[PDB]
Amino acid sequence: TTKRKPYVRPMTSTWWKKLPFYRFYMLREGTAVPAVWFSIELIFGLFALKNGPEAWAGFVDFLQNPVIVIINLITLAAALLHTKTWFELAPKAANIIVKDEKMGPEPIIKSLWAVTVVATIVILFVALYW
Amino acid sequence: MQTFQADLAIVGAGGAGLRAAIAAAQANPNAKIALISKVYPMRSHTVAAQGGSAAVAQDHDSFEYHFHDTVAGGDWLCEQDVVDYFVHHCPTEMTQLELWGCPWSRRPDGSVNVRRFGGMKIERTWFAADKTGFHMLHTLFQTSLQFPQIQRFDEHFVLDILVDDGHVRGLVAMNMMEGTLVQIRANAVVMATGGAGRVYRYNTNGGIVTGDGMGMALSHGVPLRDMEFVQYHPTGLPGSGILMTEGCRGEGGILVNKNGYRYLQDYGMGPETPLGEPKNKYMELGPRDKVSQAFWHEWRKGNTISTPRGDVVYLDLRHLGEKKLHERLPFICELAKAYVGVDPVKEPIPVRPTAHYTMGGIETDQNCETRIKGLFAVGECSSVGLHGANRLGSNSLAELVVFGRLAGEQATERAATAGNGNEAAIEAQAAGVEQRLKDLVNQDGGENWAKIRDEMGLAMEEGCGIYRTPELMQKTIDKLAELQERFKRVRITDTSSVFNTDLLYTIELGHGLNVAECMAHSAMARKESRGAHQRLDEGCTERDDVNFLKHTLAFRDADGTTRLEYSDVKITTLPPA
Amino acid sequence: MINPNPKRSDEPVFWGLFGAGGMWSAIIAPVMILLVGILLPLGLFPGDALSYERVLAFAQSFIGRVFLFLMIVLPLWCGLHRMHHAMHDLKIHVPAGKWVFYGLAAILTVVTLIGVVTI
Amino acid sequence: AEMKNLKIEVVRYNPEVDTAPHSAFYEVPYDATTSLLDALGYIKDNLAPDLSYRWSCRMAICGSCGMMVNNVPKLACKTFLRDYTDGMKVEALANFPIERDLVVDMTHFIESLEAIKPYIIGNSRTADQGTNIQTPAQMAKYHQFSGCINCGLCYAACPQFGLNPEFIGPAAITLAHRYNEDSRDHGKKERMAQLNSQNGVWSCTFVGYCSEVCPKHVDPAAAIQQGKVESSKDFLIATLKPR
Ligand code: SF4
Ligand code: F3S
Ligand code: FES
Repeated sequence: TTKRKPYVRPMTSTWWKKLPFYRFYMLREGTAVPAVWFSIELIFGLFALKNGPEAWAGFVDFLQNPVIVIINLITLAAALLHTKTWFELAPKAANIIVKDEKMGPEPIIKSLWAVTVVATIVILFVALYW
Repeated sequence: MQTFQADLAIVGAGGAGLRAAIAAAQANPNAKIALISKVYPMRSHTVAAQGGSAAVAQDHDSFEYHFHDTVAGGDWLCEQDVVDYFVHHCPTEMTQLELWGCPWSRRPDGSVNVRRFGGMKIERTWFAADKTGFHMLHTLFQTSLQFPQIQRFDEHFVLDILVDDGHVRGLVAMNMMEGTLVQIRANAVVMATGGAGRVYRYNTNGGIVTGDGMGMALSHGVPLRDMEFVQYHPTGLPGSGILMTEGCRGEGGILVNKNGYRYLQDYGMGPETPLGEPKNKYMELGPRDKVSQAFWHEWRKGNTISTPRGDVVYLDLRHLGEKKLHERLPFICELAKAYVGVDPVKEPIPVRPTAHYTMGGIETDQNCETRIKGLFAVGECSSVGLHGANRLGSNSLAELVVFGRLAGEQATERAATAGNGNEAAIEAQAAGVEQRLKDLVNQDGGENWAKIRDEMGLAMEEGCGIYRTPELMQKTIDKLAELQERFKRVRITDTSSVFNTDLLYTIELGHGLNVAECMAHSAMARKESRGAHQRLDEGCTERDDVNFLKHTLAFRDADGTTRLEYSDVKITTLPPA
Repeated sequence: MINPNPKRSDEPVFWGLFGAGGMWSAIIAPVMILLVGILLPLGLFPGDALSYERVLAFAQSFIGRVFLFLMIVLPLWCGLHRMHHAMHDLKIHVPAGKWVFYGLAAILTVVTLIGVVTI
Repeated sequence: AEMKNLKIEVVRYNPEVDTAPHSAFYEVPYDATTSLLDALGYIKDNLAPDLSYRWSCRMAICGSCGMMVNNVPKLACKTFLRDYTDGMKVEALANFPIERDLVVDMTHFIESLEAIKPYIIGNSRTADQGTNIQTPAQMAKYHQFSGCINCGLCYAACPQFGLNPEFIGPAAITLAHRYNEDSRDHGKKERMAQLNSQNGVWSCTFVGYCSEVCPKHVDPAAAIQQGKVESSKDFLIATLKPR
């Protein structure tokens, strides 16, 4: 026989709960739940703004509801988190070389952000000003 | 005893025996090669090398230049025909490594760069960053994978080789994990177990370096030669003895006393140099033992700086300012701040000289064959005689690769002629490998091996180090003699059968306990001084080629003694000068 | 041991989508939450630039038609892919998951593509 | 002076004897230079000859002494008692199966390290010919991915592996990527088939914890993404492939 007894550990569901880096990992990922629900709100929006103005006003009513409004800010928070985190990872799949060294993330992260900054406005000027 | 047949059997898998596998593996495609080692091949010491492998490569260089460098370097104690051959194969063999795709560092044109090392004029050191030995070993270890002809026996500590009627017939080993012994039968064995330095208190050698191979060799009447030249590295972190590479000195390092006076300007190493101009052969890139000697000289002067780590000098680098470093000097930095708390810009890294390489080894002829037909040794565990009395920086990895393929071949070949030995005797000899090991396990007696280990190592360090004196070597023999007796009285706690390192450790301590005895008499007998062995007793303080131009041969005998024999040094175009 | 020949997963599809997904839901989604989620019903928007009348204009007009598709869709794929996995990452056995989610992820791409083509 | 005392908890586990790992407490003398390896030594040396564990180089280069310290993967090699005054629990490197004490069976690791053919494929040239040429530039492409010391710590940080043991793991893909990205290689086909499988790169949710613990700053996770971008380019060409 062998005189060995290779002991194998349990890998629970509480796994992610242990390290504060896994906790945060799971988070970035929950970031999707709200990100979908908002896609559902948008849809309702699309179908109400079609059932005719009577309805689209009741859509907006639902958007007036306090509850819906905590929930919706929280949606914004997710999003903002996703946007932050996501930008720091994409870079890590581009393997570019400048001068004669292999470049880092510091720079793309910067533009991915500029582009957000600009769109954010060029879009808010469109829906709000013109 | 579970047995296995095999065309050839390679003990050890760092540099050399790794390259030996590869070689044999292609000299003959249908061969069944067994690569044994006590650790996965990749953690072999050869990883920790930094400087590089020597290999004649510049256009203004020349094999005569590299040949003559090597002889004088070692002080004529090298066997010239072996050296000749060595020089002429290093460039093929480094290329081939670059062919298997080892990452040598390069020149803007896509060709191979060289570095200054080991005190030669015309540079020839090939290097993969500051991490050369890791790139080599890792590069050989993956390359070998593409050959099923090599079946690795990993984590298998090797106990004894098999011998009969002048010939090798196999080996015995323990599967570490399983706790059992197979016996591998082959008719050639390349011994490439690597280094003997851990038998010292302070040194750079990893844990595995304990003399295994050289031991087994002694027990079969085979001698260890040039066993008393032990080589010491100038810059060792205190305590660990971790290597600080010559590289940093070569990039602008300083070495200074409590007054930070740059002190190697008066041990015949001076004309000082500008911070910027570091110059070959002078002050801080001055001559090897010289620098080490000045430590002792400046130690004996009350001039070294006392730490709990031990006395020290300081090498200064703080005066290079980043960019200089991180391009060419990164690990050293991480090393500093880790192992001693010193960030290479705001304070100075304490370094004392420390024990490093085994110029000595198992006697071999020019093909790596021992006096026992079918048994070869290659690598630092061996004594082909390239190094004579003092290794030259960068020549050592060069060796592995260069003579490990010739060992690879010759082995192969020998293995294709052996004819069969007496299949009865041999079995009965592996038979005794078991009985013997067992008489160790039950030992009742109670010595912590551990004290023996600290005690030997220290003994070694005090009476067989840089500056040597009779009275003291004599101590070291007497110590060892004693340790030796006492080992027969140490009982081994773990009777457990799975990865029981309590035992393996002991077995290895016993071996160095024999290499040791075997370097102290070698030394106390060498009444002269050469390359790395320097006595002060009156009369033997100069190099003597009248009566000291020979290799020392030490032989453990069966009755337990260490006995000497002197064979001559082979000359060809460079007579003692 | 390590199966000589392995089956080429098909994941570089959901992943590929998901890429587009995440990047869009990352430049453009925070701003729109702001509008539709807060600004719109908190009345904090100048004159009548966000009222049935105006919104419908945009919605109804092509580049605002292409627009709401992508703004609905990608964020769907992206997040659905993530909760797929996010399921396993939590050791939860979902019967036929691949079809459920990317299933649902299609149905809803359809519903939307509908709304958008009708008006 | 007079030297401090830390109280270490090391997890012992014997097959021959115990039925499950279990704790144990050792008291170790120490100063500002004392490493985990160092203590591990002091222990076996004078209060527990029976402890066995892996180590060699002593300077965080060889890659044997990895383990867990307070749930974090590390090299005994390079862990100092000074950073653990409020307490220290040492288990066997997670996500691998304990064989004995602080040594764990690492065969999956190797088997994988092997599987992806980590050697130059199809490059004809031979020595007499000279080295190939490769510019400080080309080198750069795969350079960092070559500093892996087969230590196994990334494998003990990636849950995706501890949820799915058939996954070839960070290092493995990295190593592969390195040969893949090396200008002088010609065995990319030879290597993709693994990579493109489910226990290939697509078993990665990009947690990133592996790149976070690498003692030789290799950033395995940058390697795997690149993998993905390449797997994916491969899947497309093969969708235009059936031929
Ligand atoms: S990638 Fe890093 S952490 Fe992983 S095995 Fe290699 S050296 Fe260790
Ligand atoms: S932590 Fe694991 S999930 Fe991928 S990013 Fe590293 S292999
Ligand atoms: S003992 Fe070598 S990695 Fe620490």
